[PDB]
Formats: sequence, structure tokens, C-alpha cells
Amino acid sequence: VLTQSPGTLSLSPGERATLSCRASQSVSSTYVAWYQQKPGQAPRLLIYDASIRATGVPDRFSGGGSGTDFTLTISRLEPEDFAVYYCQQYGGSPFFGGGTKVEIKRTVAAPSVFIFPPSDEQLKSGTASVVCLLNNFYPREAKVQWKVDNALQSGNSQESVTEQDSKDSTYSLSSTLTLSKADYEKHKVYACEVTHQGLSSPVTKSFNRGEC
Amino acid sequence: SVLTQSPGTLSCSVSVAWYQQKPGQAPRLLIYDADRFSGGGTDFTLPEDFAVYYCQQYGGSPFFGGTKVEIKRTVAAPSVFIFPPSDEQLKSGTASVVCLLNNFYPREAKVQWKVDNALQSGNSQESVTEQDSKDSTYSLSSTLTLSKADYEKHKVYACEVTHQGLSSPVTKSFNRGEC
Amino acid sequence: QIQLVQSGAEVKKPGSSVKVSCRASGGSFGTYGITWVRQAPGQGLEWVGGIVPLFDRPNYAQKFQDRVAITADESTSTAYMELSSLRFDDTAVYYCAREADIVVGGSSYFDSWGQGTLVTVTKGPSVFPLAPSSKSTSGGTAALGCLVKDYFPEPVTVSWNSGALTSGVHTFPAVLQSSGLYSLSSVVTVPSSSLGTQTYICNVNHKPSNTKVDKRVEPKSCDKT
Amino acid sequence: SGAEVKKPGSSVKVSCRAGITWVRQAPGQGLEWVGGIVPNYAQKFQDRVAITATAYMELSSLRFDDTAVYYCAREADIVVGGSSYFDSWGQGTLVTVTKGPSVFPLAPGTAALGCLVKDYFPEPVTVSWNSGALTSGVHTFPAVLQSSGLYSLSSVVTVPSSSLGTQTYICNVNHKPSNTKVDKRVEPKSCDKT
Amino acid sequence: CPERMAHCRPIDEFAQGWGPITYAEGHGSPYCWHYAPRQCGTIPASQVCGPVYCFTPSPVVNNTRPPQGNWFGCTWMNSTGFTKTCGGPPCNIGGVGNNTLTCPTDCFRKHPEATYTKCGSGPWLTPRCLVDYPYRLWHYPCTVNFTIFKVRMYVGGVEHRLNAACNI
Repeated sequence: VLTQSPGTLSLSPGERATLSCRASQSVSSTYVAWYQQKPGQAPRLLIYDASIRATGVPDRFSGGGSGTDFTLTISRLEPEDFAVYYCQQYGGSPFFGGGTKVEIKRTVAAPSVFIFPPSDEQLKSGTASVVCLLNNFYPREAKVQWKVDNALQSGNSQESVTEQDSKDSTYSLSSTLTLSKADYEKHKVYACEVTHQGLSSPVTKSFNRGEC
Repeated sequence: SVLTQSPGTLSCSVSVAWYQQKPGQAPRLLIYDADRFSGGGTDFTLPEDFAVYYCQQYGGSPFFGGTKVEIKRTVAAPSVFIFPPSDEQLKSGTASVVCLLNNFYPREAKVQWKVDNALQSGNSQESVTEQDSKDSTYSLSSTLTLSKADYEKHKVYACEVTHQGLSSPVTKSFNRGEC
Repeated sequence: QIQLVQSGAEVKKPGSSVKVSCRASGGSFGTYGITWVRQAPGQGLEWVGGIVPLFDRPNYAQKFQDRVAITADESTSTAYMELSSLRFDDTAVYYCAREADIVVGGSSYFDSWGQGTLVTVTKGPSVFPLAPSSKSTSGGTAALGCLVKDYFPEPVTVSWNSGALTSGVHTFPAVLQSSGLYSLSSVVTVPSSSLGTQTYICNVNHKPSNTKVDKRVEPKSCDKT
Repeated sequence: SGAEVKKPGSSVKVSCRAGITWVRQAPGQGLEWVGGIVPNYAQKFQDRVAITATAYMELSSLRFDDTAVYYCAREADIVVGGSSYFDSWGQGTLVTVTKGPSVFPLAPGTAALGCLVKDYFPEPVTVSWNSGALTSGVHTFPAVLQSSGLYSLSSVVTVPSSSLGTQTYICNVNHKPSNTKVDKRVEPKSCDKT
Repeated sequence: CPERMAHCRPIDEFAQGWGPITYAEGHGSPYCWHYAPRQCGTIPASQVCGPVYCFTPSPVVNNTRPPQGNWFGCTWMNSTGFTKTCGGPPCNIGGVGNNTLTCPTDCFRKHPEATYTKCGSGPWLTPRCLVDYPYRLWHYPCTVNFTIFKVRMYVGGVEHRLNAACNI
């Protein structure tokens, strides 16, 4: 009769999460109560009637709903919010709901950016290379925009990433752009911008002045 | 069209030679123009044998072609141990008879829990050891349950074994049900 | 709001009864209902029953009727819950709770819970001696072991000589039976002059049921020398 | 042996001391026919290879697919314009058509340095730093192929050497097939701004 | 209160339900809950005095059960200080005993199957509870000390939130 849509859920501190309990058929006359179970302790009451908060709980946990789809919004998450939240309707048809899981074990790493124009031994052999390196990023989702001479220079720009660190998924990205020596001249202001979950301000790593 | 790369007994214009390369050594001349390596032939056919056999044709259109096969020829034959029911089992009822097989190499064997002349199969649950950590020598345990009333008035059970190393069937039949 | 929820029958046997208790220290017993809610090891909370010890008419969930009896004793300030016809699924922890407002035929929201008590339903293994039936035993290494059966919780261990003869010990995986009770038959091939004797004790220790047994398995008949 | 080390577009000369037939084969692949001379060149092994005879094979216009073991073998029966069955073979000159690793200096508190190795056809490559040191902070991105077909392996290190390069920071690159180890010095430059 | 609660009867009247429970109307003819009302249809609206509030149970100013409309029943004061009662058939429990209880309200212990909607007539929820209303004291002066509480009754599917006075 009552079920929770989100199933499993995982987030990181400072996030907004929503849990939805479905009142299948009857409007039920606005009766709801939400619980929070820690990994071993007894459940505690958070809301009753879906609109009135309990005593001792912060305002962070909110309630709302009218007719169906009563909600429990968890804004500004904290490390101490790992718990399998439970839903029940009381009144004339008391029956608990499903248990949505929650995981608070999450962390992020911000890449550090820079560039390597090897020279003083490459110009003689041709095929000058530009290597952009990103260090210590947690998620494996990295894209590099090569705004060489402004705009972009997509195409001959390969990417590589480390396998694993054995402690965290803090890999690094090496983006290599190979350009012939002749084409190198008449061009300036090379750079490598990064799209990634770095949660950082404008990142524009640009080097210029050429090989020499 | 391309003749074939069959082996994946090896089979390789009406128009041949067969070679053998070890993991590091040089190919050696085994068969030319098509005694263990007895080849012959269109559609030519060809522990110290692991190698990558190679086939080629020479003459007016000499060109090379494209196995990794070897021979094992080593197995383990099962040994039969029969566990009757406990003297306390009859008192508690629901007697069990267990067949046990030891040291067989290929994970393949069938056991027919015969009662007198009836091939009972309703209750016969089989389990096997995971792995021996040195070879695929698994040991079988086939349990057959039967009620005490069904125990009485019957005798001469049997747990036959059929396995790759057949070596002719062996019948270690548990007889004299009253003992 | 001080619940002294009694640890009742921690270990039981299938088909038997359990008589758990809850106590409400302080306040005025006879004005707020006591509600019993259970939860399996990992699962969701399931309503079980409740009582209001002023209107003597305990309520039970539709699926817990004719099988649960909830009583309260005003004199001693104690609410007992008698659950009958135990099944292997009943393994769970049965909390205690207070009903915020009295209800007649309905329920309410639990304000202050109590300590969770474990009530494990288990059936300890029934060892049985597997004889060294030899009749001209094969080779010179007879086959011995200990049969186990009729234990629902999975974990189980088999030892030998309180730890010895680790060379030749097979312990097959557990295979379900028709009734839902596991089984096992750990065998050994020990050449103790091709017989038993010495001291062969298969110290099976099924931890969940708290039962460690030592059965001496030797030639169990006039024959089998 | 012949030329264990070569470079793209160059040539190799292999000496075989006793019709001699040269038969190549990649590291893991099937045998292929190069050519034979009696004291004939395959369809794809003509206009790029010269056979002369001792017997020597002069392969020119090296390519990254050329890595193979150019065995030496003879033919049981003399054949004019064709081939035969190779009876007795010769030791494999591991003519590892490999552009031995070509290190370069990647110039820069904590700073990140490195050396970019390119044109390394055979995969095996090992990078070391200061003859073994700074084990915490040594990345060696495994490899990637290029348009030509030569792997590009680049390592990068970070070391806060008191905001100045004092120790001899040298990336030790080792490449067994090429039989050459280059430890090029890396340090802040007077030019080559990054 | 004089000679009303002094020796009416114990609240734990003996005898239980020997078996199935059916309906009965003994025409019994209320200081204490040990009483039996009678089903009265059309009445002469001449001698009735004061309020005629009747118990749905939710008090409202030929009674019938909520499943069949109307109300369970009610009581009134009329004439020279005479109390009259009426309602559905006085619920009776099949059993034996010298003083078998003809349950006029809910009675669980003496009979497991007795729910108010099926076994109650007047304003007595439980042997020691009453549905409070302005004239409750005017009608039952022996129940001054009872303490008030708030309760929820589910009759059929309808929920009634009402205050009830019970001894404690």
C-alpha cells in the first residue's frame, strides 16, 4: 500500500535529497510518520501528520504533502545522516512502508592543472607536444578543451588516466596534443581547460611565448 | 577463397608442410608434402607436445597460413565409499544412505541409486568439493533419503558409478539392510 | 520513558512459544498504549500488535491475528507479549514503543522506543556417527566422517581430535532438503591401522544455536573390525 | 644478431653465417614469408627489401609493424622463381624494430616535473627517479598509441624541494628491448615557459 | 452518592461466554452501568423534558446502528425526576451463571467477541468509562470523580475524536 520511490540513494555533504512515499489508493486523511534508523540503534520519530516536526530534531528535516506523495526533504546534508529512513501511515490502516537506504560515505578531489611544452630537444626532431596534466581528481569523468590560439583544437588530442591508487579513486589525466613543428609557428596562447566535477571556479590554464 | 583456419586432428587451389614452434624455440620441419604426427590430404589433415602448429604451401604460390593444442591424457578415477544410516537414525526415523566418491579428475559422473531392481530418483541430492588447489580432483557426496517404514521390507541397495575413466562399471552395493 | 524491555527467549525452537515483556518506569501506567513492532535482521519494520491498558481490547495487525496475545498487568506496570507458532522466519528483534495518543481499533506513532531484544529461532544440528564400514576396507586407508543434518542456520564447522588430522578432511557444501533444513557429511581418510580407536571426535560447533558436540565415531557393529 | 635497435625509416642488415630464405614473425602471430635467394620476393616484400649474399637482408623504410624475429633458414631443394620447405633454421636476430625511448625534459614550493617518452613501439618500458627514490609521488601513465603506431609513455613527478631544484632530479628510463637507458637531467630552464 | 454505587454490583460480574453470542431483548426496566435499555419507537413528545442528546456515540441533539443509520440510543430525564433509557437490543452473551451479564456496553474480559458497534447500546464505552457531555453529570451524578481523556473510536470506517471520562 505504501512504498518509497528512490530505492537506494548516495550523496555527499551539503546536498539536497528527496524521499517519496506513495499512498496507493486512499487519500488516507493526511496521516503520516517518518522514522530514521542508524546501523544498530532503535528508530526515532521525526514527523507526524507530515506537517508538524517532533521535539529535539533540527529544522533540516521538513515535511509536506496533500492527498498523496508525502515527502521528506533532506537539505544541507551532514556526515551524521546515514540511516535507512522508514515511512508509515497510521489511523485506520496502520502499515509501515519500504526502507530507502542512504550512504554518507562520499568524498571529492579537485584536479590541479598545468601544461608541459617539451622543447630544446624536440624542435630538432619535429612533432612538438603539449601535455596537460590534472592531478588528484576523485571521479572518473574528465574532458579537456584545447583552446590553443583561442576557440578549440579538437582532434589530435589523446587522453590517458592512471589505473588506481589503492586508497581512493584519485587518478590523474594526461592529455597529449601533437603538432608538427612547421604548424607550431604563427600560433600562440596555448591552453587546456577542464570539464570535470572539480567544483572549482573558472579554470583557464594557458601558456604562451612558444617553444623558445 | 581463403582455405581455412580449422583447429581454432588439425585441418589446414588443388596445389604443403607442417611445422611446430615452441614457446621461444624455432619452428621445426615435421611433415613435408603431407610416426605419431601422421598427416595427409585439398583439406589436408595433421605432455611434450604443446606448441603452435603451422601449415603452409610451397611451389608456384608459396604463402603461409595460420592452433595451440596439446594432449593431457591424464585423469583420476573415483573411489567408492558407502555410508549407511546411523543406528540412532532408525530410532529417530528418516534414514539416509550416502555415496561418496574420491579423486576423480573431470567434473563428470552419474550415480544411479538403485533399490533392488528399481531406479529410484525422487530423492537424490548431490554435492561436490570446490577444488583441490592442485588439480580438478573433486569428491562427490550423493545423499538419498528414505523413511524408516520405506527402509523396512527392502535390502540390497546400490550406488553405481559411471565416469569418464569408466574402467568398466564397479558396483559397491550396500547389502544386508539389517546389520 | 524508561523501558526495561526484558530479554526473553534469546534462543528458541521451531513451533514453540515466546513470552517477551516490556516495563514502563515512571509516569502513570494505564493512560498510554504499549505497542510491539518487530524487525527481521535486515528488513523493514513490521507492526505486530498493541494494547491500551485502560480499554482492555488489544489490537493486532490483520496478519498477526489468532497467533499473538498481548496482555497488561496494571498492578506491576508490565505489558507482556506472547507470540506462538514460531517459524524460522520469526528470527528478528522485537522492540517496544509508546502510542502518542490512545486509539480504539487503530494505531499511532511511536514516540519513545525501548532496547531491542534479539529472539533467535534456531535448530541445532543432530550429529550422527558415520561408521567405518570396511568389509575388507579399500586399500589401507578406511573412510570415516560425521553426518550432520536438520539445522536451519547455515554456518557450521567440523573439527577432528580437537584440531588434528587436517590431512584428508573433506567438508562438502550444505545442500538443502525438502523440508528446508540443511545437511552435510564431512568425510576423512585416516590410516589408523585401517580402523577407528585412538580418539576420533568430530567437535561440531554450530555457533548460532550454541551447541558443541563430540561424537566418538568407531566401528558401530559386531562386524566392521 | 643484426640491429637490435633501429629507428623509423632506417635500414637493418642481418648477417647469417652457415638458398637462404628469410622468414619473419611478429612477437605473437603466424609465420610470414619475406624472401629467399639461391647462391624471389613476396608480393608485399618487393620494392622495399633487397636480398644479397654469407647472406644479408637489407630491409629499408622501417615501420612500427616491422618488429619481428627475422629468422635464417635454407631450402632443401633449389627452386627458381618460387619457394620450398624450410628444413634447417637459424637463431633469431631479435631485430626489435623499436624506436628506443627518446626522453625529453619537461621543465616546471611543491612543483610537478617529469619526462615525456615517445616513439616506443614495444610495450615494455620502466621509469625510475633518482636511481630509486620519491616512491610516494611517482606516476607513470601506462601508454597510448599514436597515429603512426608508436606508444607514447610519459611520467610525471611532484617534489617540494624547498621551492628550488637542488637534488639531481633525473628520470631514469629503462627499455630492455632497446638495450639503452637514458637518464636526462631535468631542471628549471632559462626559457621554454609553461 | 446515596445508595447508587454503594452495592450496585462489582465491575467484574461473574460468568463468561460459553459459546456463540446472539441478540436478546429482555425488556429490562440507571445509576450504574448494570442496566438494560429497551428499543422504543415512536414516543409521545409531551413528557420529555430537557435535552434529548443521543449517542452516535458522538453525541448529537427508532434509533439504529451507524451501519443502518440513526443512532445506538440514549437517555433522558422527564416527569418528576425519572430517568428513561433506550437503544438497540441489550447485547447478551451466551453463558451460564446465577448473575450472567446482559452486556449493555463493551465487555472484553467476560467475552472476547464484543465490540461496541455490535454489542453496545448506551453511552458506556467500557464498564468504567462514559462519553462526556454537558448533561452527563445531570444524568449520572455518581460519576463526578472520573478523569477526562481524549480518545479515537473507529466505528465501521468512520473515525470519531471524542473525550471520555474514566475512573483512575
